[PDB]
Amino acid sequence: LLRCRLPGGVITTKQWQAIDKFAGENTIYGSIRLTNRQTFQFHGILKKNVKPVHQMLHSVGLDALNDMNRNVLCTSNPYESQLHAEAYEWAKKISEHLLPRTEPILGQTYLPRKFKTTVVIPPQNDIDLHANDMNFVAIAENGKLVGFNLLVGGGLSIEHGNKKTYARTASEFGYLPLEHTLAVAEAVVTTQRDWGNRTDRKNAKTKYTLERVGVETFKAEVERRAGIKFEPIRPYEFTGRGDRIGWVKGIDDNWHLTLFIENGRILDYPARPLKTGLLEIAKIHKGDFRITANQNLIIAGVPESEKAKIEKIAKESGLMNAVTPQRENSMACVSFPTCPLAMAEAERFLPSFIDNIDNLMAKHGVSDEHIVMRVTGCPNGCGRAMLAEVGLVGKAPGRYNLHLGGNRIGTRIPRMYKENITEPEILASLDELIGRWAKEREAGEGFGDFTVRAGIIRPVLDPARDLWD
Ligand code: SRM
Ligand code: SF4
Ligand code: NA
Repeated sequence: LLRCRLPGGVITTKQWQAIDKFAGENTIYGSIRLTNRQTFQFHGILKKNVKPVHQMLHSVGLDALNDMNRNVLCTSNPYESQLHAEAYEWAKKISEHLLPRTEPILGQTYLPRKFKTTVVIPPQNDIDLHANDMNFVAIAENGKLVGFNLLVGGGLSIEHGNKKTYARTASEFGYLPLEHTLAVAEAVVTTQRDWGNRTDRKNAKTKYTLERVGVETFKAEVERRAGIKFEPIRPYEFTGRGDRIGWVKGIDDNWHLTLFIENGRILDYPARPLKTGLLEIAKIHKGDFRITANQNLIIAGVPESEKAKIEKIAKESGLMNAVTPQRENSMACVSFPTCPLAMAEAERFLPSFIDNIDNLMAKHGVSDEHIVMRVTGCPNGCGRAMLAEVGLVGKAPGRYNLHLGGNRIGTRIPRMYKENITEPEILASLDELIGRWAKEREAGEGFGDFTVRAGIIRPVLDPARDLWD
């Protein structure tokens, strides 16, 4: 397995052509796997190719640079298209500022655990901020960014039956002018580095450090170290976490074509040459591609005149095959056969599972609707099921824990509803549950909120204390 450092998921067509080639020739699987952290992975690199892979990444200006700072995410397709550039420039700066000097920031012993950061452009939460340690929520005025609201402490990983572990959402620290960004970023990393419990790795994460010392205590140290005082949180709202599948207008005569790629797995399948179609678009595309946090790919900045050009290839290659709004809002992790920590299938199970969910949605007359549904192959939480309305957490081969209760924007953790059950048992529950939502839901009420309001599942109000029954 090889993964790239790709801030904000922006990758050029030239770099793309380089990855399509290597993946095709130098890997067992021969596929490109877009991750939900806006980057790519190769699966099955032969040890002889471990050298040419780094060279290949480098020749195109890429790198794979662990208990370090992971890919810094950034909202991929904002409604106010102009805001992307400075947000993306900031995600890129934070990423570079947090890189190891090989360690004034990381420390010699580095970090207790992996540190995850994001730049969010409301009203979109496609990057799923509550799954991350440090979050920069962009505040704009007159089309220019002016500062960031800082949310710290997100994390989703749990351990089966271990009430000492839990998923936690990020806490609000305050508003910081744009100039204090790197200082604040640096301060959060260092206090976590110092305060973070290093002995027990399962308790090293920031979400744990925050619960032990307290948000306000953590906050004061961040202000002390940063040389600033946080200002009050400035109003921000989210409306969803999905991608804008299809064409959307960008700035000027620019357009963006977000392609839905199931499981982010790019490979040529019989009659659906996804991998070649993307190579073909890469060769004629004026611009970049953007890897979304929903494992999809955006063909960004297509001049209005080139729309038909690109659409012809995407269409012919099966890259624009129509899916239901449900499939578009469902996610799973890689899991088998490559993940060594896998307990239950995820990526290889999602497709057929969703076929089943689509039938249920149809059967209840809600086929134009969607439920944020995610399947994670083990509790480490890579598929982000702990921020979904319906989350399936793998417990053993063919058995998952069923969580319900999250919401569409992902600001609530789903409590466990049923435990260690199989697919036919999972579907029987959802058949009934969807049946009720379809008939009892209020105007525009999501499935998650319904289960909570209808007394179907108690909400998780304070993860550290009431996540576990
Ligand atoms: C590809 C991806 C899932 C996907 O289908 O997209 C992935 C895949 C794996 N993750 Fe992850 N993680 C991915 C996002 C995350 C997320 C979600 C997120 O960040 O948005 C989480 C949950 C949030 C969180 O971090 O709390 C996540 C929590 C973990 C953990 C639990 C860590 C912890 O703090 O307890 C592990 C295992 C570990 O680190 O000990 C892990 C471990 C793994 C490894 C690398 C397995 C391993 O340790 O050997 C998996 C690779 C399997 C494979 O063959 O691909 N992965 N993983 C994501 C790649 C991210 C990236 O490109 O940087
Ligand atoms: S959630 Fe578990 S099975 Fe799935 S990719 Fe992460 S470590 Fe592997
Ligand atoms: Na996808």
